[PDB]
Amino acid sequence: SPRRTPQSIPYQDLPHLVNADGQYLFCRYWKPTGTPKALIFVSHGAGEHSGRYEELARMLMGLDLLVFAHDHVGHGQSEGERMVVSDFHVFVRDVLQHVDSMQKDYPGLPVFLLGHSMGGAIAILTAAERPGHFAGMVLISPLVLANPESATTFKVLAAKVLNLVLPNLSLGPIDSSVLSRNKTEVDIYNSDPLICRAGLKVCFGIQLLNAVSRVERALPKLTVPFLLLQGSADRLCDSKGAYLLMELAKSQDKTLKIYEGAYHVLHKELPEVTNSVFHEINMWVSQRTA
Amino acid sequence: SPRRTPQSIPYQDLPHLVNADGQYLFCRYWKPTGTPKALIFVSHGAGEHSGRYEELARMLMGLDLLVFAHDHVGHGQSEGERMVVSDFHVFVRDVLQHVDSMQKDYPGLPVFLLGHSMGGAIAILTAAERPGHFAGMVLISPLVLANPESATTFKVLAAKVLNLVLPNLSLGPIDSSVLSRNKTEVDIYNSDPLICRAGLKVCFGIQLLNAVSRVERALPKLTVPFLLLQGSADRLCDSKGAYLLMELAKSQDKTLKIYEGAYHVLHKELPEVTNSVFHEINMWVSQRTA
Amino acid sequence: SPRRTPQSIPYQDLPHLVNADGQYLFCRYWKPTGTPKALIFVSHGAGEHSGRYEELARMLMGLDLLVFAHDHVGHGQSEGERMVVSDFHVFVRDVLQHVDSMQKDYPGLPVFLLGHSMGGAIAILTAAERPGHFAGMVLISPLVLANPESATTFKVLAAKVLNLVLPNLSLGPIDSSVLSRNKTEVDIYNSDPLICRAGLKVCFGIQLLNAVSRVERALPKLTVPFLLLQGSADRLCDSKGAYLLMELAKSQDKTLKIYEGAYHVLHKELPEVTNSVFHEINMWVSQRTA
Amino acid sequence: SPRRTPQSIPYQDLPHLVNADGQYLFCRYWKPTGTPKALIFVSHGAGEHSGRYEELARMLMGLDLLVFAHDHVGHGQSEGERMVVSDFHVFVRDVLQHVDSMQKDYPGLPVFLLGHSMGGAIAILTAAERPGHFAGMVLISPLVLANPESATTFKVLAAKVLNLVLPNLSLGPIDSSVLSRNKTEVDIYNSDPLICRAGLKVCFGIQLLNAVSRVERALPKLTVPFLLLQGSADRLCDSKGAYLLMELAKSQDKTLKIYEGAYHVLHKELPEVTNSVFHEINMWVSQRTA
Ligand SMILES: *C(=O)N1CCC(CNS(=O)(=O)c2ccc(Cl)cc2)CC1
Ligand SMILES: *C(=O)N1CCC(CNS(=O)(=O)c2ccc(Cl)cc2)CC1
Ligand SMILES: *C(=O)N1CCC(CNS(=O)(=O)c2ccc(Cl)cc2)CC1
Ligand SMILES: *C(=O)N1CCC(CNS(=O)(=O)c2ccc(Cl)cc2)CC1
Repeated sequence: SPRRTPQSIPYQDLPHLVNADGQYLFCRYWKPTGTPKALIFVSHGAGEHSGRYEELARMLMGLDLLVFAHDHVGHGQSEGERMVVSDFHVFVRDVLQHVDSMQKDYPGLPVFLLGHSMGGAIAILTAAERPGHFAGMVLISPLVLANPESATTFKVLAAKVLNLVLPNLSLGPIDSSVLSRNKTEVDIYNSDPLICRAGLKVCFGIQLLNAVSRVERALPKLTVPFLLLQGSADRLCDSKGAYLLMELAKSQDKTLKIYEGAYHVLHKELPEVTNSVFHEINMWVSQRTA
Repeated sequence: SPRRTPQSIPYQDLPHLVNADGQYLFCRYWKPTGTPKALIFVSHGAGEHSGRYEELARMLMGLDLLVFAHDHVGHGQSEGERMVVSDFHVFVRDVLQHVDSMQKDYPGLPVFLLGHSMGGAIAILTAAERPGHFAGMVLISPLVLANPESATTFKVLAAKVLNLVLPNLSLGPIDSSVLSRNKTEVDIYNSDPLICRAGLKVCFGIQLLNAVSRVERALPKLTVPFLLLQGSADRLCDSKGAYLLMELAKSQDKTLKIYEGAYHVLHKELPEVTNSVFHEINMWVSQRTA
Repeated sequence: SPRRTPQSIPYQDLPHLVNADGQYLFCRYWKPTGTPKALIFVSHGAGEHSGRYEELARMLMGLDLLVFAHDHVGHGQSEGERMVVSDFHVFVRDVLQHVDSMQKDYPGLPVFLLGHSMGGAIAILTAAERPGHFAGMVLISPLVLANPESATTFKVLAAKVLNLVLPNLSLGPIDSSVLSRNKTEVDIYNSDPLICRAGLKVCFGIQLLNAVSRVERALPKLTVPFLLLQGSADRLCDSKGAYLLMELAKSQDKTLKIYEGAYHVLHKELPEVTNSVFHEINMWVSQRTA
Repeated sequence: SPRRTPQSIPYQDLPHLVNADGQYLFCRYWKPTGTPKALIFVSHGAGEHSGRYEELARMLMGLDLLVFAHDHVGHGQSEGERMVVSDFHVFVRDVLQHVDSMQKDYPGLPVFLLGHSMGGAIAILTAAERPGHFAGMVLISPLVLANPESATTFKVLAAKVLNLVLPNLSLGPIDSSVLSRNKTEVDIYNSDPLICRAGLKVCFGIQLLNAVSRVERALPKLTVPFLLLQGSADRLCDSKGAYLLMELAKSQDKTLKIYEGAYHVLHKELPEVTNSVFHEINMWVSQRTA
């Protein structure tokens, strides 16, 4: 029985890679028509998947960059129990494998990282493990701070307790309306069968917290250049973390753009925001490439 | 500001009633063309709503029965925080008010109860509080026993603990595929904006457990006639409870029909099951009416 | 088999009374040689017992007051599981029974209350239930406030959790050196076989907390006259509660005496403190009696 | 300020050693008058101390064995917070240091281990780490199995929970009457100011559980000869563990003696038991020495 995606598609019929844990990961690529000037890995957030970055990737591809990605373990078309991971570092390790693989085929090319939410945390931790290895990082409402509301020192304590007693315990529920102010995208979001909307599991929320702790420790050694995109009304990733990221990161090349009133999914928000986001990412990456 | 449904429709524009807690409840009616031979209240399950019984109600209406219902508090178009109730008895109290109201307009008419899942528990508790008052009860995979898997003496203990620390804590996630084997209805189920699919809250799961405890105590005094419809593969309401209901209830008029392999939502299952269900309910109620 | 004390002495051989719960309570009396001018019930603290007030009682007896007492349920020579009570109010109820019994034999006589620690809480709650019934109250480092250290909003939450899971769970350990600065009495305290030094049980700590809550609510209606004796270095009953008691109680006749550096057991502290305590209690009660 | 024992005696005035954690441990020695035929380390149980083995040690000394010991960290006259240890292995590590020190001064001499309760677990783990290094082991009601009553899979789970929330949380209370049937020794036990009777702390109970887990894993590789002394009525260390120890240990030289009705502290039990214990230990060790 050939290995198949959680949606029953055989892996031999799709682009993929096998991780250190022997798990198949669904891969995605956007190769420019000619010799690429640089490489860029896209890191998606929790529950979502790599296919959600189709248009963003097509814009980057139009700049002559070889865009690539894969669905994190337990996500999209990749193997593994939905939204669960032995340890958060697995996400980083897998990213490095994919990056290391792509760099071998395209030697001497600069490598950028693009991450959103949990994807942002992964990106930060990826560069933090390889100082001076990446050319730049594009962060869209990255996970850097614990929800001052959804995760207080008390709720974290309780979650840790649940982890010992009811680890497999699934939580919830999160209103998809806090993702974007664009109703179309909210519907689109609820219609995606590759997305996961089954509420954060206990053991996974712990990992998410591990991620934030790790990111905070990493910041004093983060030197990679970055573009930080954040919305003021982000109820998932508080803008407080964005300002803290700008302050605590040691990077010499760091930019912050705030979108007043915007929500979480900046790249899938109101046309006026999405347009600026796409544009800003374009200008930023363009200047850092040649 | 006139009171409006959770979906923003003013209550003065829909049939409704105001409960003892001063909360508006959305009402639904199916009045036969001529003098009704009997009355029948429909009690929906958790998360769902009264509109889901359109066809079942139309069949009953065709038998000359005045069908009526309302969305339980915190459900459908009724007021109240989604899937929460101060105490389970509130559901019963409200049913009695609606029944008491309808009986006043149609004196001397017999009154039946139709309940599914949590709705079944409510029905049982309603008749148990008014012995010899109802003519009959139709139960579709009623809530009578605690999930031997989802709620063991340990998980119940943990839930009770969570109730003290994280009461407002929402849970999850429940796969909608365990509801029916009919894919159309599963999609239909996920498309209903009146239905609630945000995972069982902690404080509410407690109430659900209160319900089961109360039902067990009530059974030794339950004398109302009933038709019990249950599926063998029900992962929400184990068939064990059905057999126990047949054995522990004191009723002199009690019937049990098992649907081999069928799931939870019997009235929305495979055509062959739904057809028999509708038919059996028809024959059963018909014989008890004149 | 005639009922015997927890130490195996038959109750028919000692002064006693039987409470509403059918439990035997060991009684103690100090009757003046002639007609008593007033009655005074002594309420001991947790773990300890009525025999610990021998000398204090003998001084009061020398003032022509009929002193009386009994070991609270689950204490000293009284029946009941060590340091456990269905509800704190039981302590109050039993006090009233004993007071009501003694008043019948000595009609028209004024009635005072003397309480220490938990005994103080009981005294306050006793008078609060019978406004204008008692002539006065003598409070020695009374239980009125929750240990700002041993019981924070978090520890209380945890205790409540333990009450559901591990109610019978016994705690600990409390250093007897925090009771008094007088080493002799500390040794004396550890040598008493009637005293309980087995650490506070979970279910009992809850009751203790109930007591504090009840006392706080009662204070706005407490009108009984009182003498408040408190030590600055009391690590069991923080002096903060004493000042709060002086402020929150409505009594028109309220006095506070602070013993600088003194510990918990004021009546069993350094000679200089104990001497003043005995003296102050003497003067205070004397003026209120005739 | 020279380091002093918890009882204020300077360490320079007593025999001692400094552990790997820089903590002072109170040492005790019983050196025969002439060249010793072997060495024997005594491992005391929880709360107690090395001085409790005075007579046992004097008997062993009379057999020409160099007896030695030290109070485990957080015990007796040794430094460290009462009844707490970073990890159970610390106890083993310290034993090896003391053994390694003594062996250097007395090269080529065989080395025996004597342990009671928690002391027995330490002894087993000490030999398990150094297979074929010790000549023999004398075990008195050793800690090998979790209290089927005081520690069920549920209570262990709860304890682990407490470890995360209330680690410093002290427990209780343990009736000293379950130690021995000899009332004199029970009094003696309660009179010892070097003994600890402040109830088992949460973080420490965890370690105790770690110990049992470790012992069970070690048994399949335990080859050291041993004498196992156990009482049938031991409520602290169930005799079940003794039989399991006899069965699960791989040792070729293993003996078991059961004392019918006897309690925990076999060496401090009824004269008839203590006499046999001392005698049996004498015969057993004598045969294994020359
Ligand atoms: C982006 O992909 N995300 C998903 C994860 C959320 C919440 N992360 S967190 O605030 O660190 C958190 C972790 C664990 C719990 Cl239980 C609650 C909150 C941020 C946006
Ligand atoms: C019908 O409407 N339902 C909804 C409720 C389920 C589960 N009820 S239960 O098994 O009693 C339960 C109560 C509380 C918890 Cl946390 C888990 C399970 C039955 C079908
Ligand atoms: C006087 O008799 N006492 C005994 C009781 C103590 C502690 N009472 S408390 O601070 O309300 C408390 C209750 C429950 C817990 Cl678990 C801890 C502390 C006061 C003096
Ligand atoms: C000998 O020294 N002892 C002291 C320790 C006891 C109990 N040990 S246990 O049964 O493993 C246990 C560990 C932790 C908890 Cl919370 C309860 C019981 C055996 C004799």
